[PDB]
Formats: sequence, structure tokens, C-alpha cells
Amino acid sequence: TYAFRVARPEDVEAIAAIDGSFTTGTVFQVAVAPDGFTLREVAVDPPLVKVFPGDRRTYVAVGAGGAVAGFTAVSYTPWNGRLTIEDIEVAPGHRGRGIGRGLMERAADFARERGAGHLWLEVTNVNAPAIHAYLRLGFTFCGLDTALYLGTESEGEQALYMSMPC
Amino acid sequence: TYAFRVARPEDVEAIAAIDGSFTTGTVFQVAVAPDGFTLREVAVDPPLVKVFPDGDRRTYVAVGAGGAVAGFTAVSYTPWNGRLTIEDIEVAPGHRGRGIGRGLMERAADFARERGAGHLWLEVTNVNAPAIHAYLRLGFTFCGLDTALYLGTESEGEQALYMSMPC
Ligand SMILES: CC(C)(COP(=O)(O)OP(=O)(O)OC[C@H]1O[C@@H](n2cnc3c(N)ncnc32)[C@H](O)[C@@H]1OP(=O)(O)O)[C@@H](O)C(=O)NCCC(=O)NCCS
Ligand SMILES: NCC(=O)N[C@@H]1[C@H](O)[C@@H](OC(N)=O)[C@@H](CO)O[C@H]1/N=C1\N[C@@H]2[C@H](O)CNC(=O)[C@H]2N1
Ligand SMILES: NCC(=O)N[C@@H]1[C@H](O)[C@@H](OC(N)=O)[C@@H](CO)O[C@H]1/N=C1\N[C@@H]2[C@H](O)CNC(=O)[C@H]2N1
Repeated sequence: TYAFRVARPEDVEAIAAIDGSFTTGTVFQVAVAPDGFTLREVAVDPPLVKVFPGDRRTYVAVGAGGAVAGFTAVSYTPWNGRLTIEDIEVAPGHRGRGIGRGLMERAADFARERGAGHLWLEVTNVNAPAIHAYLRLGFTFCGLDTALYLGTESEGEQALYMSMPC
Repeated sequence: TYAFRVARPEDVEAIAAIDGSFTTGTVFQVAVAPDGFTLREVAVDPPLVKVFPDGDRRTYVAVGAGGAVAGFTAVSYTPWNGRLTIEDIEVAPGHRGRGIGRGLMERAADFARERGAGHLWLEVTNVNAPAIHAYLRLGFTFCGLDTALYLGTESEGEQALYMSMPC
């Protein structure tokens, strides 16, 4: 059984060690036309390995022994009532136990507390696993930026944008 | 007729007073599918009227023969992805269609090359067909959008379209 709280300074090491790295046999391929964009899930072989290089809050999911099993960092922009999920990670050995949903429910709580109109996140097109998890939690594609990762370690990837009403 | 320079503190009043408002007979309509987005230019009738609500930031001003600010562009460089963002570009009504827009974008391109940018990038509302057509002519293409960006704003019902070009 897992419990939730606001992250504390002593959690910083455990949070950094839940690093987000993953292997995927699928990516969301972006086809650019002059008049629009198509997202299509596509097989890759060999599997792709991805390693990552007041209105803010970080929540931590905690096991019975007090160990951080996941976290979410969120930020509110009053201008458009957007709660951004800046990061959400569940430790690999603690997946499929509802922690992801629980951290997103804490994000939804902060949203309602601030009077947000929608949840929003950025996810790289190669992160098919996270995209599938977000789809199941009720997020849909609201856009993308094919240029965001130009001149970065992630060049060749596209930033996909997902939202849901609060 | 028009010259360009870096904005000075005394220009702030003239820049704020420049009216970016426009009338359009067309909008770029955004169709959302589960698997993508289509942009299609479409007629609106009657015409839509739209009113708008440190070393790596710069504002340029276009100046008429009498020294009056006729247009401006605010730009910002992010070294992380080598992006020069055109944050704002506005030409005063009655100085439009005289090459000021191109001239301000050329100054943006100069700042890009000075900072070693890889691309120019801008946000434009889907209803701003005139600016979109001008950006297409200057060499920009659609690199994305955010259909949720204007939720809870005066612009709700519009979509943010994203355009880029290599430097
Ligand atoms: C982009 C903008 C600044 C251009 O203003 P401008 O000074 O009249 O533009 P220029 O005269 O430099 O023209 C630039 C190019 O775009 C073209 N262009 C401008 N409007 C066009 C239109 N509606 N259809 C087709 N081409 C168009 C020009 O003909 C020119 O191409 P050319 O060199 O082949 O002739 C325009 O958006 C504007 O009038 N500003 C109003 C404010 C605004 O739209 N704000 C931006 C949203 S934040
Ligand atoms: N859920 C967040 C997320 O996906 N993070 C990305 C993630 O860390 C890496 O992306 C891949 N593809 O690995 C990384 C590329 O090296 O880009 C991150 N995205 C960013 N960082 C930018 C700056 O904070 C400011 N301006 C932006 O617009 C932000 N966008
Ligand atoms: N060329 C710039 C531009 O298009 N400006 C828009 C413009 O001023 C209005 O939009 C329409 N459609 O009128 C306005 C809402 O009404 O939103 C602006 N866009 C923004 N402002 C946000 C903040 O700066 C911080 N974070 C963002 O992500 C920015 N996005």
C-alpha cells in the first residue's frame, strides 16, 4: 500500500535516482505535411534506449517502509489556468500498482486548489510507454513542437503535447 | 523611408501604443483527430476582428523619416535548443505593406546569427491568416501547435500555431 505527501529536502536523492530511463519497441512517428501533422505508433528494431540528460509543487509516493516509489513535479500558470505536469515517474519495481494514477490525482488536487481549467504535459514522441499511460489516465494529444529538441541531445525526437480538462 | 535600430527606454511608450489589431476574411481552422491535426484556411463572414489583450533578449524598432516608431520586434534566444523566438512583431496601421515586417524579421535573423541560433520560431493564433501568409512568404513553415494554450484567456476558441525556419 502507497501513501502520498509533499516532497521534503531529504527526498532529493531518492527522486534523482528514479531517473526516467526506459527501453521501447515502439515510437510515435510524426509525419509533417504543409497542412498538418500525423502521429502513428511504429515498431523500432533494435529497441530504442532513452536516457534523460506557491505555484510549484512536488509530490512523492511512499511505500510502507518510507521509501519514495514515485514522484510528480507540477506548476500552475494563472494566465491560462494550466496545471503543467513537469515530470511524473514511478520506480520500475513499483509499476502497475496505481502509483501513477495516485500522483496524477495529487496533480488534479493542486489543479482544483488553484482553480485550473486543464492539466497539460510535454512527452517526447519516443516515450510510447508514458504516452500509453497518459492516454489511459484520460490525456489526449492537444499539439506538438517538431523544432523543440533541435540543437539538444534529443535532436531527431519531437515534443508531443497532451491535455485533459480538470 | 524606414530605418531600424535597437529600442531605447524612451521608445517604450510608442511601442505600447502600436496597435496589432487586424480584420481577416479567412482563418486557419484546426481539425483535432486522435492521431493528428489538420490546418485548412477557411472563409469567415462577416470578417473577424481580432484585438490583442538579458543579453539574450532584444527589441528592434522600425523608425519613419520623422523619427516615429512605425513597428517593433521583441526576440529572445534560448541557448539550450539554439532557438531565436520572435516573441512579438507589430507594424502600426497605416505603415503596413511597406516591407517593415520583412525588415524587422531580418534584424531578428541578424541577432540569431550573432548568438549562433539554429532556428527562428514564433507563436501565431490560428485566426491571424494575414500574419501566417506573411510568415510563409518569409520562409517559415508550421512546426506544431497547442490547441489548449488559450483556454481560460480572452482568446479561448483560438489555437496557438507554431512556425519555424532554419537560420
Ligand atoms: C507579419 C506582419 C508584421 C507583416 O507586416 P508588414 O510590414 O506589412 O509586412 P511586409 O510589408 O514586410 O511584408 C512581408 C512579406 O509578407 C507578405 N505578406 C504580408 N501580408 C500578406 C498576406 N496577407 N498574404 C500574403 N502575403 C502577405 C508581403 O507581401 C511580403 O512578401 P513579399 O516580399 O513577397 O512582397 C503583419 O503580421 C502585420 O501587418 N502586423 C500586424 C500585427 C500582427 O499580426 N501581429 C502578430 C501576432 S503576435
Ligand atoms: N515532461 C518534460 C519533458 O518532456 N522534458 C524534456 C526532457 O527532459 C528532454 O526531452 C527528451 N526528449 O529527452 C529534454 C531535451 O533534452 O527536454 C525537456 N523538455 C523541455 N525542456 C525545456 C526547458 O525546461 C524550458 N523550455 C521548454 O519548453 C522545456 N522543454
Ligand atoms: N506572438 C506571441 C503571441 O502569439 N502572443 C499571444 C497573444 O498575445 C494572445 O493570444 C491571442 N491569440 O491573441 C495571448 C492570449 O490572449 O497569448 C499570447 N501567447 C502567449 N503568451 C504566453 C506567456 O508569454 C507565457 N507563456 C506562453 O506560452 C505564452 N503564449
